[PDB]
Amino acid sequence: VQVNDSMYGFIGTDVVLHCSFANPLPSVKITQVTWQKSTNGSKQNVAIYNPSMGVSVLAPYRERVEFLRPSFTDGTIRLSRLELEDEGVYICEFATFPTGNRESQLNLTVMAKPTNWIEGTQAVLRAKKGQDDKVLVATCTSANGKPPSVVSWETRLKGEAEYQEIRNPNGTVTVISRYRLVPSREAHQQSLACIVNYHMDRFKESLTLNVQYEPEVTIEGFDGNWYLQRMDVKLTCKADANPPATEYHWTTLNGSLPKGVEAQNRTLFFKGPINYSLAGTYICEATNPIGTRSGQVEVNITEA
Amino acid sequence: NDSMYGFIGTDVVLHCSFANPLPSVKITQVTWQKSTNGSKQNVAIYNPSMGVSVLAPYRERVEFLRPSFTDGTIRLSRLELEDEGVYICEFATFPTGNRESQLNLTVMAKPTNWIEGTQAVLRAKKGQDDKVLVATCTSANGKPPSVVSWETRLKGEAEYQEIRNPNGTVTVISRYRLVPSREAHQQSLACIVNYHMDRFKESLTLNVQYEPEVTIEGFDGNWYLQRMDVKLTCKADANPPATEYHWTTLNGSLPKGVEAQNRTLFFKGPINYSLAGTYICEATNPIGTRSGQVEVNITEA
Repeated sequence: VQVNDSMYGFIGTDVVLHCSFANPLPSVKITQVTWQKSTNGSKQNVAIYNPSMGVSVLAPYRERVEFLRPSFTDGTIRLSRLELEDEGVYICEFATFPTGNRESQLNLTVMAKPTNWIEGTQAVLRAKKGQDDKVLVATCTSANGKPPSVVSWETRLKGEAEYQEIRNPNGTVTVISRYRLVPSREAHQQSLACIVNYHMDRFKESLTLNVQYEPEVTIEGFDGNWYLQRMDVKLTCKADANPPATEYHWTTLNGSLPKGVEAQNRTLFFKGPINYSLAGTYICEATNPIGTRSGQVEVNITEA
Repeated sequence: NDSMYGFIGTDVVLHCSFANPLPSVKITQVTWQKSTNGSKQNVAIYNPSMGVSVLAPYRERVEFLRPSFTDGTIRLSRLELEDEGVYICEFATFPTGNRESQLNLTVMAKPTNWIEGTQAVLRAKKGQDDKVLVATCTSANGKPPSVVSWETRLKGEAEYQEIRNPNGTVTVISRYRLVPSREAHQQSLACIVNYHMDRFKESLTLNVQYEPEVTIEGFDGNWYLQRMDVKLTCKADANPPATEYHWTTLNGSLPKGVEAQNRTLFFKGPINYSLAGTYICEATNPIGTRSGQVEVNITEA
């Protein structure tokens, strides 16, 4: 807010801090050029150039700071292998005689690319008719970023995202987003993508939900013409269920399974000539670990 | 963390020295700058190899006491308000870099004090519930502000006003108001201003005009049958003084023969069992008229 000059560089990288003495006169003799850092209400010395005694660099900076082209007018330095603790205000001061000192300051901000990942829930997801609880389904994390990234979601699911930002000791910020929804049949196998944006980079990872649900039964095998005397036709029970259906049981809307119709393993075979007596509604009851549910087909018997 | 205070016009010494001069460490230059605030301007420089340099506008006001590898102490002369600020003294050294010390300079000003009463003619009057201005105490161009207060047995309201002037000083003005009364007359009113343990004091004496308050004296417990030659005297407390005195009784008439010469009421010679009664003097003044009474007893005793 007091400084008009700001530098930014990523952890690990080098930045060039500039300082020049604008308007040299024959009168002004430049006595010494001093870089200092302040975190604020410390000033501490960084590097010095004296035209007559040479260059000094103080620790911690002994291997990381060096003047580019030391001169009566130039005290530009390079700071290498940038570290988070390098953040601060850097002051460059030209000591001159008899004209006094001149200084210029700048801000150094150190940036860090975050580490991003999506991880799904470790629970099993059940669609139950009872619970209307919003359950955790995926977590997207952007850790150790600086400045903080922006997290968001891309999905067709109707759910709720919570956000949490944590300032770490080192000044980086971890962003966490939790996606919660109420598990339903329509949610199964739906894609859920986590998007993370940092200084215009774009991370994206996807999950596919796995939601358990009780069976949704349909019966296939009845075409238009189950005409009289026709033989060897059958119905198959299609149980849409997660996990898959374990047991099957056939029955009719007019009592138990008749003679001339026997059930094995989810297909109902009608052995022998067809007759009017077999017309009716046939039912299949499929069972999985979640529950039992049923489906039917109206079977009318033709004459062709 | 280090603060200096000096008065306008005086000289102050701003100390700077280098604690632990060390074999390695070569002092390159010594520099004073004044920061007013967020700005650093150069004040004086001492370079061992090149000498001393004082910069405008200080050439005639600043000098190093004893320039040296380790002492940069200066004297700032003829202090002015505009000298307030933070002074930084920096030792440039090699190869250890710069070492600096700061101090705050606060410039002080002793205020100028005085009191003045109203030009108005303070006049007591029944029914006037209104407080009127009677003295103004001023402590002008002080810094920091002084503290103004009154010392009187009057029971009035003092208001205070504090004005921050462009130059940074502060004028303090106190106005003392009261409802004018007979008792307030001739009472002293003293403003007192305390500045840095100095105590200034200046007094006024109120002049309040009032309608007369009448008293009648000359009366004696025992008054004979036939005592001689006996007087009553009407002392009227008034300001300005009463100019007219008129006598009467509570039953209208002045019993012959009682002669009135003003503000004395002589009875010749014989007294009797008449000469009963209430006696009244009516005093008048530019305010005023008002009266007093006496119950007069006479027996053989």
